[PDB]
Amino acid sequence: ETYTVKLGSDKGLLVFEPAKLTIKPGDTVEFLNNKVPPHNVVFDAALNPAKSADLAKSLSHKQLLMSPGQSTSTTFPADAPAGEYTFYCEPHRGAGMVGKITVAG
Amino acid sequence: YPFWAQQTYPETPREPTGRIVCANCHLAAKPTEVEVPQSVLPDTVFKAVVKIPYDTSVQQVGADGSKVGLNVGAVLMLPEGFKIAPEDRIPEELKEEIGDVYFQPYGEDKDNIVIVGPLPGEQYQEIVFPVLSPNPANDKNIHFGKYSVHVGGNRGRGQVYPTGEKSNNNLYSAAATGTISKIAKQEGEDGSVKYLVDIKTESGEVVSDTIPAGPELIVSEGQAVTAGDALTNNPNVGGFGQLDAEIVLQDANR
Ligand code: HEC
Ligand SMILES: [Cu+2]
Repeated sequence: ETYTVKLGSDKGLLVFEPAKLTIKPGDTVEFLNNKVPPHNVVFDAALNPAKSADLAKSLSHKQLLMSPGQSTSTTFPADAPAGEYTFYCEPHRGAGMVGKITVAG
Repeated sequence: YPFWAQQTYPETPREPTGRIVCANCHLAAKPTEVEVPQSVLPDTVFKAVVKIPYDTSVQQVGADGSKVGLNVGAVLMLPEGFKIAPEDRIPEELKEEIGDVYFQPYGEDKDNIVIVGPLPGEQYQEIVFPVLSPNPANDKNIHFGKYSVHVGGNRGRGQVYPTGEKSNNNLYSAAATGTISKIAKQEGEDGSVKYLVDIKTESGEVVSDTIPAGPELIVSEGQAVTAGDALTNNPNVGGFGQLDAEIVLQDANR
């Protein structure tokens, strides 16, 4: 469901904790721009079982989220089996700001 | 973006030529302004206001080919000792002027260099940087004297990535002399794949440059073309500018 991904663990570092969110087929989780911004995430049409963006595209977000203290949400279909729908913090892509949504299956 | 400049020039944003690394990739040149108070007293907050104007009606090619408005960013270089003012010292009148921007230091060590961006330009053509003035009594190396303040102000997309690849906000020159034997705009997903070939009749060789979505052609089939000639218009409607101001850290007495 709509859970919060604190894009750079607010009083911690520029990371995606707890990195492996094992969500369910749908989960309207949000990406939250807490500090050192912005954080937008494209979706892995590269790193995952169903690396098929067309499934929704909304899945793969992007373009500088200048939301000082606010979040954006990414919903799935119900037709989401064994999926590691990995997400990208674009201007940070590598500094441990990468996450792997794991829809059970 | 400022962030690439941070990632690969932490101690050389003002190249020894006096030019700022933004120029390296944001190639076009457009004006940037900066007003700064004539003088300031130790340990007081003041505002270095920077302007990065441009005809707002213009539009630029986005990364995907569609056309969209521009965003803005900047680098402000202060002397050592000077630094972003903390929140408690920013009064409310100044606080509303800054909106809700987030100044980052260029590097944790470089407190005196302060960046911002990308942010929409419609909202932030002008930017107000709070700055706490230092105190010689509590800082021996700092003194009551004139001081320079350089600035860089960008608008719109640049032409080259840190890897050296071109972006689709730039001129695609020919990589060949020759005649053009075939052309075809095709549609892919976000935007057109432009396709073409050149016959280097001189060297008896064929090549197939490729042009991304967003630009639009000058040349046609069967036209003689020279190496390095402009195949497309230049779609860059943004650019980069820089200037400096002087500031007098002033003794309370005279
Ligand atoms: C080595 C590369 C490089 C450097 C250095 C660089 N930029 Fe950029 N910049 C680019 C490119 C390429 C883009 C286009 C990115 C894209 O496709 O969205 C861009 C885009 C931007 C944008 C967003 C424009 C928009 O509308 O989307 C701003 C603002 C910007 N740069 C500011 C700056 C400032 C200020 C600095 C440095 C203090 C800087 N840049 C340095 C390459 C650079
Ligand atoms: Cu981030």
